[PDB]
Amino acid sequence: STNTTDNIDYFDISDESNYYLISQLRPHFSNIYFFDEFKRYASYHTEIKRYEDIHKTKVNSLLNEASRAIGICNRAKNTVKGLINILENPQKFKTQRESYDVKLRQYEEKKEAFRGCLLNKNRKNLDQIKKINNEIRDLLEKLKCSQDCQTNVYFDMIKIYLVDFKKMPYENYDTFIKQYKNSYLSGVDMIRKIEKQIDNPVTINAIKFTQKEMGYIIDRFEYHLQKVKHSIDQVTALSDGVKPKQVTKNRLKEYYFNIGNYYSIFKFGKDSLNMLNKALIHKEKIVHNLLGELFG
Amino acid sequence: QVQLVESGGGVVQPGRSLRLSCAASGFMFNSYGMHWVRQAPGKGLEWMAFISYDGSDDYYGDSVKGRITISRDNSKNTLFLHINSLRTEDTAVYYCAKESNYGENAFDVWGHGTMVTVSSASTKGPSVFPLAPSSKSTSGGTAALGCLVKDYFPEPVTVSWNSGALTSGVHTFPAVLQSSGLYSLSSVVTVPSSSLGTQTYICNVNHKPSNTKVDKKVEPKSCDK
Amino acid sequence: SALTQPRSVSGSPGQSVTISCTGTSNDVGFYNFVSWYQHHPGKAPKLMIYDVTERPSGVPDRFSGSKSGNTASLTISGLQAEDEAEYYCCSYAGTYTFVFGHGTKVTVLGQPKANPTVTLFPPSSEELQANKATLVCLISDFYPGAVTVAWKADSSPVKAGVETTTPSKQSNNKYAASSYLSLTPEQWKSHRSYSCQVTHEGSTVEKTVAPT
Repeated sequence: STNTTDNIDYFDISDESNYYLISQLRPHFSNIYFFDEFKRYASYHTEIKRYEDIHKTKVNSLLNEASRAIGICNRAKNTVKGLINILENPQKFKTQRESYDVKLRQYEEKKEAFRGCLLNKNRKNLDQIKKINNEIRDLLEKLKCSQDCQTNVYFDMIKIYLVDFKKMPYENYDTFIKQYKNSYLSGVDMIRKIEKQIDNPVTINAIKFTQKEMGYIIDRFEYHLQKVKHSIDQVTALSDGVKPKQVTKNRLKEYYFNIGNYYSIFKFGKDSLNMLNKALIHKEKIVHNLLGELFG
Repeated sequence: QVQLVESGGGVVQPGRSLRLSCAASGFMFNSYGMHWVRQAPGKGLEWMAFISYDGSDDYYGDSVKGRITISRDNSKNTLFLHINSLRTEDTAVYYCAKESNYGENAFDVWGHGTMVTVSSASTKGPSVFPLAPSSKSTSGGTAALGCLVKDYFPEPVTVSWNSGALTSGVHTFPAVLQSSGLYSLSSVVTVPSSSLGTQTYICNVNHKPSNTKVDKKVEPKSCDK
Repeated sequence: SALTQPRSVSGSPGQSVTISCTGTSNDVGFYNFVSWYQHHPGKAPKLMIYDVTERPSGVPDRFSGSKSGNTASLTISGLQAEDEAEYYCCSYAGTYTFVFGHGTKVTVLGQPKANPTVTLFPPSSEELQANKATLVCLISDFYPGAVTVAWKADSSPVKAGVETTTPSKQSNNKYAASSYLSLTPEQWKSHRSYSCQVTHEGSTVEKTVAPT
């Protein structure tokens, strides 16, 4: 059966000064998805054809520099993965001699070292997000329009986005995390009360460590879900609200950045939610095998 | 109990399109990226394409970019591969592969593969040419002769020597598929060199798909050209 | 794009081997994402090492993975009969792309090594009368079963019209292979000589036939 964690992609970290969210999965930064989105915008305008060069050079290099940086933390990833496997598995934990409190402190120490690595290696890469943003603003300046900028491309991307929004199963995600968090908090309370009568500390501790990680992943799931829900709601409102045939060149610049930001967050969250949903499914099978070991 | 089953292979005509299938089971298919890998008959593994968990993103290798399309149907747990216009170099085994549980930078489960054979040839019986023993073919007390079975379709062909009388030193090679789309193979026997003038060696070529039975005597090279 | 692997490595049961995999500064050297796959005849390829050094569950400790610069390595300690298979390295190539290596055949030696015997046949008089010309170069009795065949026409290499079969086991557990060079009769007569070049276990042997 399932008793070991094989994937620890769920850990993430955010920047302290500019607050970029870093995922262990490509494209690691949601802003890359925005640069991907600007390719679709740029293919519809004669003036900004030069962005195909910018994306193929600056954007994709940043992507590959980001994946390389994440790879620099594979060692710190395996080090914290080894502690997870030890703390979650009673049979594996009994093979060593340190207390559960000692190894839990090492886990916290190695978890932050790995999370800190993901940020420390990407600091130079994160500095590129700003300069690519401004480079896209100046690129949108070369539009020949002034007060006559047609919004056909703007609302055409919105119509496509409403189709792509329906492909992600939001209702299924919401129903899952509600029943999951419900069951999770019950087992946490059940473990707290049967703990005093059963003299099996190792298995209970293995259950409590799994519940600790489950709590972390539940938080990441809930964070991205309502972020997904927000970008879906805002872009939907844009489809329902006013539909001007033309705007100024600066309103259109804000337009593309706004829907590009909302859509980049939606697919970044969609990437994370698919990963996190696999982590919660996995941790639940582990905690179930542990409960069967405890009661049985 | 994770299983990947490729499908859609076989004999396909050049210049036409082909769609391969990959039936997945034993894991949550809609949650993983998928890859198409192919292996040429004499070459190594070649990475072709990747598609994301929900099928919204597809990427390709430089050697196949613009020639193929990877796609999936997450409601039927199936991965698809579309080759636009088949070439001779598409003759290969195409492997379906699942993104690995430990991370997105490896693949932990592969299928057994399915064979794609590209040829425009009708059924055709082979031409049998003798590989005669000579000075360049003789070393010490051994001599090498054989028959060359060329330009047939489809596989297989059976080769015996003197109606099964010869066995020792006989090696019939696997068939090679040529640029023409026709198979070729050769069978070789090593016999004593002094016995070449007192013995007659014959291959018995049978290509039943064409109802073919050819006997070719293999005599030593007399004189010089 | 291609990662370069040794064609053949070998060792007796119980000792070590090392498969190198040389890449570029854009794949092996740029990421810590090199993979290693084991492949047996008619079996699905099997992942043995991911992320340069890590082993999936069920892969023995004997299989080891490292990397230095643009070259990754795979070390198999204490060889067994099961370890005889083809091994392929794999590395992330950037922008959601991967690149596999040429592939290395590991053979755990059950008999002494044997260099191949090379016999080259010119086109038969029968085939030349049919306005076709095929050169047959037969490679026999070599172990371990891995060979590289080259063709040169008047001392100049020629890759067009070349087909080669993969080594097939003989009855004496040694291997045999064959390579064909298909020509027009005009090409065959317009050259002074042709040559079949057979490299096995680091040594090369040559045979020439001439239309004269």
